[PDB]
Amino acid sequence: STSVKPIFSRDMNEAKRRVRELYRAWYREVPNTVHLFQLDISVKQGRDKVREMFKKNAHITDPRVVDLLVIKGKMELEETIKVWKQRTHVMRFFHETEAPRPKDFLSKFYVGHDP
Amino acid sequence: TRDTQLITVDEKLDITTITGVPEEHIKTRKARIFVPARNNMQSGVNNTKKWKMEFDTRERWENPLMGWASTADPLSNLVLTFSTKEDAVAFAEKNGWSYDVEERKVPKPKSKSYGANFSWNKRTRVSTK
Amino acid sequence: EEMLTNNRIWRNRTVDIGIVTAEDALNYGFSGVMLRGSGIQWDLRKTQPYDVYDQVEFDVPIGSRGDCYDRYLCRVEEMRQSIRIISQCLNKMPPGEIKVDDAKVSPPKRAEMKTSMESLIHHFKLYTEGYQVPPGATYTAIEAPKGEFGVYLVSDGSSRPYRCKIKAPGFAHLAGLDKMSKGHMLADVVAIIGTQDIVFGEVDR
Amino acid sequence: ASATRFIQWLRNWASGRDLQAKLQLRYQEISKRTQPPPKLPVGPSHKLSNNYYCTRDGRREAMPPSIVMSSQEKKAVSPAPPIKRWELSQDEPYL
Amino acid sequence: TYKYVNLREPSMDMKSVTDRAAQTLLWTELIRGLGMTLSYLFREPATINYPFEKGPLSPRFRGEHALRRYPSGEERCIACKLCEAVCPAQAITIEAEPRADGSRRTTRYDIDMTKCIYCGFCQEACPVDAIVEGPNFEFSTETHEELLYNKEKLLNNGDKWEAEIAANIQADYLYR
Amino acid sequence: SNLIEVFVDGQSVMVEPGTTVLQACEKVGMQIPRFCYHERLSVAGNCRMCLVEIEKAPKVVAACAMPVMKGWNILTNSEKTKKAREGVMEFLLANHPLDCPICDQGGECDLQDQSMMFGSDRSRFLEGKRAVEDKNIGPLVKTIMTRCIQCTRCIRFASEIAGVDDLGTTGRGNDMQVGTYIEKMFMSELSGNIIDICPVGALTSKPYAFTARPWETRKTESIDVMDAVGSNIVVSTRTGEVMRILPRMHEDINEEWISDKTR
Amino acid sequence: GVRTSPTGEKVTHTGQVYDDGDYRKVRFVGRQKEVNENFAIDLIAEQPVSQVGSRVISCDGGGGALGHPRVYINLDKETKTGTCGYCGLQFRQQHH
Amino acid sequence: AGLLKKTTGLVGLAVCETPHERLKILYTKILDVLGHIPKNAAYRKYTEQITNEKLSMVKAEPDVKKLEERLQGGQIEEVILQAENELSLARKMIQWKPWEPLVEEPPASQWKWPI
Amino acid sequence: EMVRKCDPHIGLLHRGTEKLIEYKTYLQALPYFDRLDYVSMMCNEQAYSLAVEKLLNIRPPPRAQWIRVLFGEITRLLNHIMAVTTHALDIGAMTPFFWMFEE
Amino acid sequence: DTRPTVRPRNDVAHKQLSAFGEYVAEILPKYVQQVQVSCFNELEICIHPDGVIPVLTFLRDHSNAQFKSLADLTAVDIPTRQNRFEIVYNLLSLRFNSRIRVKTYTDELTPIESSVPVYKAANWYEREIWDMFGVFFANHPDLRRILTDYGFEGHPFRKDFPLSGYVELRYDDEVKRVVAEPVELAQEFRKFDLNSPWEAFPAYRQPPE
Ligand SMILES: CCCCCCCCCCCCCCCCCC(=O)OC[C@H](COP(=O)([O-])OCC[N+](C)(C)C)OC(=O)CCCCCCCCCCCCCCCCC
Ligand SMILES: CCCCCCCCCCCCCCCCCC(=O)OC[C@H](COP(=O)(O)OCCN)OC(=O)CCCCCCCCCCCCCCCCC
Ligand code: SF4
Ligand code: SF4
Ligand code: SF4
Ligand code: SF4
Ligand code: FES
Ligand SMILES: [K+]
Ligand SMILES: [Zn+2]
Repeated sequence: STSVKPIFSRDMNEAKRRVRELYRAWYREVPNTVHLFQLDISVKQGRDKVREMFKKNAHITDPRVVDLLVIKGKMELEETIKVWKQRTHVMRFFHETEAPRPKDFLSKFYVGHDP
Repeated sequence: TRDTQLITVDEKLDITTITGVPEEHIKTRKARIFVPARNNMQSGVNNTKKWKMEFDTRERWENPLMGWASTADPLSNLVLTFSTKEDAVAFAEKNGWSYDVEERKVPKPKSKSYGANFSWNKRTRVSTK
Repeated sequence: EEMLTNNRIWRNRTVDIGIVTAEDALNYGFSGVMLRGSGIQWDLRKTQPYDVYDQVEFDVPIGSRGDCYDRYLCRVEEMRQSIRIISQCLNKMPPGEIKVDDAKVSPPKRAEMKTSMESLIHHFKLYTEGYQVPPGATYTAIEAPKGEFGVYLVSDGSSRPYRCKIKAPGFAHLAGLDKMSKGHMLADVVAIIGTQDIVFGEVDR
Repeated sequence: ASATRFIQWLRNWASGRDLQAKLQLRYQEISKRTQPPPKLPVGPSHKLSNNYYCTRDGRREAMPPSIVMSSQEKKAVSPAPPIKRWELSQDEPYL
Repeated sequence: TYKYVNLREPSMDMKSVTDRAAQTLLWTELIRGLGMTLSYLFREPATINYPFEKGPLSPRFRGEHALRRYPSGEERCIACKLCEAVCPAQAITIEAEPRADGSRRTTRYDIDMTKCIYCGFCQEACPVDAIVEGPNFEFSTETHEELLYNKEKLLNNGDKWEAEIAANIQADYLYR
Repeated sequence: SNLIEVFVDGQSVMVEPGTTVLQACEKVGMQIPRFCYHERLSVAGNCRMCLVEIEKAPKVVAACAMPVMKGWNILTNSEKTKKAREGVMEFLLANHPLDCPICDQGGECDLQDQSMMFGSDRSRFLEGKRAVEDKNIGPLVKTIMTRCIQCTRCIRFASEIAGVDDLGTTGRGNDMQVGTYIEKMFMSELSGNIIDICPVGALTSKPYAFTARPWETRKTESIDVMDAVGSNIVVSTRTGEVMRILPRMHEDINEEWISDKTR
Repeated sequence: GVRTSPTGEKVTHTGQVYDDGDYRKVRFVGRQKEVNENFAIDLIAEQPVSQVGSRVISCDGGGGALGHPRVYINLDKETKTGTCGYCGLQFRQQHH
Repeated sequence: AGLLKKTTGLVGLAVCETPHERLKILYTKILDVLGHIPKNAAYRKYTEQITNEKLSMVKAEPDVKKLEERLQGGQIEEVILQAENELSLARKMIQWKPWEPLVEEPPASQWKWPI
Repeated sequence: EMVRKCDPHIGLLHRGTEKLIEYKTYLQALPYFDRLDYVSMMCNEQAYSLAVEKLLNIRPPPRAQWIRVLFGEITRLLNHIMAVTTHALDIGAMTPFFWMFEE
Repeated sequence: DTRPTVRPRNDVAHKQLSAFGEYVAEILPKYVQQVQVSCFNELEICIHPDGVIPVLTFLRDHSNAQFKSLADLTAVDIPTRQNRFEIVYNLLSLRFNSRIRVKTYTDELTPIESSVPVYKAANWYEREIWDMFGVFFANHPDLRRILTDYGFEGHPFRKDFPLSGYVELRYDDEVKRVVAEPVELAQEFRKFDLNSPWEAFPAYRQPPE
């Protein structure tokens, strides 16, 4: 009970090192991604998007969940560096065609029934 | 015995960030853990033996072209079968779903007696057979 | 064969192209002509017969070089053996019904469905609910034209399958395209793809 | 089948076969597209007596797997006898 | 039983070596390949003159769907929904209500011909021979919407092809 | 203390005296087939679909009516038991009409299901079938009595639950007919419940007639607000439309009944 | 029978028609509304009632196995005619 | 002894010039490695049994073709390869120690089907 | 033009057959199997049917088993004609494709 | 075995497989948890996840097993289990003309050792298991999606993943590329409740709860 087999990191301190290593790889890659794919975004927008993705999981405290997130993040990086992804796949992080949905109670009330 | 060099993780299991489900369908849904009611048109009880987990119903509108029922809810047809209540609650907790649990409703044992149909002085006597 | 077998241009494109050793073929999960081309004597129609394959006579072609030319000869010779079996199936065809006479599995004949109460009930249930299959998991394979095709079918006791894993023989063959292409040119990989007999309906499922 | 005798000779010679014997285009040797009606037979279970379903109920004879071992000088064995070696074909051993 | 396909040892007598030398230098086995394609040039082609000629079909052919009537003109379909339950693609949508005369009939019978896999399971499951797959296969359209058949379109198909549909069922119903 | 040991397929179960063979089999998860026995109605014992063998006894006993005796071994899957269910199901389907496509019960019919699980798979009945005239009993309950299997559930319900002695059996033998004899309307606040207890499509809902099949409806478990009792219901929906209201069992509020207004 | 609504649109045998203000009528502009002109409710009503001498009659829809499942119709009631639930043909007992 | 075969028929499986001498080496090496496994391990008892049976046949049949019919393992070159695999397996069973008791029982209902 | 590495990327025809089968009855799932190896249709059906029959503990009648073998070997002709002639088509030999596709 | 419609039993193979099942459990007691043989003569060995490499190596190399072919490798998702995933290995022995099934278990977070060292065929089967179920295989030469689209989020073959997914693709003329948007269905998939409320197979009746 509570004794589990690890993936890569035996504790959060070790896991956070892999998070920082992954962040440095993504940070150095955005200039190349915005160049090869000929994206109409800036290097600042891309690096802001990377930061947005990392802060989205800043509340994790289980090292194994962090290990999978780094594993999944490295697969994403490998797909982008080798240009397995297309321009359509790299722009799906920006949701350019999705109309902004309401956030406040009143706006959600007027348009439909969803919470 | 299990020479694998295990570690310790003293936090509740949570896989919401690695299951790929959009945030809209984690924090806004309401799972319902229940044993399905027997279909009252039939006497069979083989569909009342496992716990199910279904989600809250959402809007269905008519397709303008054909009148078909349309949906925007990706979890509208999702039904999960579980062997026990505790297993169902465990699965909901680790996926970050808020759930309502309804305790199984079992028929109470009943005292049947064919002889009571012909009682001497009680109202259980039947007027027709 | 007049166009291909003894043609020297065809032999140049296929002889010693995509050689696979008998030991590597087994470990990489190959089946069918991919094993028989390397000299392995295996065919499920003879080792694990199904239906009435043990009541027919045919020869299993075997390669010697393990290359694309021996696998082409094996496939052309298997076409000849299929004609040999078809001759025996045309003469040994017996009389009788063509589906199991158990109306909880096979639907009744339409004439009986419109005259019998039990036949209409079973026709109704077999086309709305289907037949329940007892719980259990099986792996069943046949010698399909492209190799060993099987399904790992899991049943939970209901009328709908719980799990249906499909073993496409081309999935393992295509996985070996990287080993068999070592030391070859671009035009040879075009030949190796065709020798593996790949269809991506089964590889991708 | 409408080829003149000369063209039949030319095409037979150029291929080395007697093509006319085995033409790949079909002719009046095919079946008639209208056929007499059939009268198909019935199965072994079409009986009026001695035909109870519990005596031929295949699905109900299946059983759960039999547990051989569970964690809840004997001789060595193999999964089955070793496979007998195939025999070279006598119809045509070498192609 | 097995056979070898490429296990043969060539002869080494001087006449066999010279025969192979002549094949290498004079392209004899390539000239032989030319002779096989020359033969085909003088055979009758297998092409048919479509649309003036049609490829042969059989009474079991599974083509466009149609809803049939009884000889009196009453619809055969009685809204049982067996076709809807067995349709692998869920291409059939049905609604029903008691008709003005109290008959069990449909108010909606739609087949999405772009979901359908033309498998014939619906006509197998119909207990009244109402929904059938007809012999028509030349019904391509210039727009997607034209392939979403409703009940009116299916009854029109049945009334159009009934003469042929009835004769095909007459030719194959004893096999069913 | 007072419990008596009985065996089901050899497995021991402790039951109270007066427990029936059918109830003893329930305690081990075995449901005996039935068409006339309802746990909330009086025992009738006239469909014979619950006949089961008792080890070391030559005659099969009615499970719904026979009390268990100490030491009995109930063979719920023996050859003798299985041949009894096939014989009875054969008799039930002999005169039953081939109405399944046009019958509202199809897909949720006990006669259909128990015929698949316990009856044979083909017919050897070569005669003509019986046909009975329908009997109007109001605007809520549709009556097609050719499908009746003379189970008397409606008769017992109307008399014991509803308190209305208007349904009975007129006739004798194969001509016995369930109905009101006179032209009468079975009008009551509990009348709609005879649709649920009728195992066959002889009694069906008139508002619901032909609109849906059971397998395509979604079952939403909700509450009723027509009165203050709070009956637990099931709301059947089909492609975003409410199709019917069914009872949902709650032993402490409504059991498996609802009022006609709630339905 | 086929009848036209006041705006001119034809009414189908199911009683479906678009109201005068429904925007969905735009789909029929430059095209036509497909309607089957052989209303089955009218055609079945044109068939004569069959007189029989027995209290019970059977209908398979005609054509044998090409019809519908054989059902048996009770003709004891004199006020109304027994109707086949599958094909709508009516039967009446001769002189009750 | 018999004439030497020209081919084994299997691609990549070279003919063996001295099938008997090579087999006696491999089986003897296997029985030496099995001496390091505890005497009661079923792998040792079974593997020594079958190895001795094959070793006796190799010593009691000088003809290769007749030896193949006794070993029932295909070509004699296939039998050598299987000896090499068995030897490699035994060297690895020592490290794994499968004869030790079960590492850990499964949860209560891990192998319960249906659920 | 020397090939240093082959990295097949598949899934451009991944349709979720195995997940869709879980929502079908055993009969409804059969037409999925004609569409896996769509050159060996009746062989894919047989493998599925042998598996369900094995779990059903039933046996197809003798005449059905001969039809299945007969059409199992006609199907092998269909597949091998497709395999050999397209293999030859990709290598530059196009004439055999047309001769055998009339068969 | 004279009944036309019933499948005949082969009790010779049933004994042989049962005998060999004990044989494996005796040689690998450290890992073998349960052995069973089905009524259609398929042997299953249920092992601890730690025994993937020892068990498969023994079954491939032992002179009395020689399971040289990995027929297939797949996962089954059972949400009600503490370890919801069930890794299934189907092996074939050409020498003995036999088949065996090896089964283990894992959950969302526990790795399972990669069997590429034992069977080169497992390279893509483990990629498919990871891609379609999210089960991580340790020491895999290269683990990544094989079937799903690039950037696809989630694991389709999990029982809690919806049939139609969460996103769908179209072409948008404003951005001149294919975009991904939340899924909306013109016709919702129609859920059918097909289960019969009457028990079908008494032989498999589970003990009452
Ligand atoms: C007695 C005195 C002593 C001296 C007497 C000498 C007399 C004989 C003189 C020698 C004859 C040489 C003939 C030419 C040989 C050249 C070809 C060759 O090299 O063969 C080997 C080559 C290669 O053969 P290879 O692939 O088997 O390899 C040969 C070498 N080894 C085996 C060691 C690898 O053959 C070819 O050239 C293939 C031809 C390509 C395909 C072309 C399509 C075929 C077209 C056929 C129709 C041709 C019509 C031509 C007529 C046109 C009219 C305008
Ligand atoms: C007879 C036909 C005359 C007309 C042919 C004109 C074309 C000439 C070009 C083709 C070459 C044929 C001429 C060579 C001699 C052939 C006759 C011959 O060799 O004698 C027959 C005799 C029987 O052969 P056998 O005993 O079965 O086995 C061979 C064992 N040495 O074989 C022998 O045993 C004798 C020794 C055989 C070895 C001699 C070397 C032959 C190879 C040298 C190259 C020949 C070609 C050179 C010219 C190339 C240009 C075409
Ligand atoms: S042919 Fe098949 S897919 Fe098409 S509507 Fe009929 S049952 Fe559905
Ligand atoms: S077409 Fe046939 S199967 Fe479909 S609903 Fe109508 S009667 Fe039933
Ligand atoms: S009551 Fe049941 S068996 Fe009888 S016709 Fe209706 S659905 Fe069929
Ligand atoms: S009408 Fe229904 S409930 Fe009443 S006796 Fe007949 S079958 Fe039973
Ligand atoms: S349920 Fe016992 S006789 Fe009817
Ligand atoms: K009812
Ligand atoms: Zn009728």
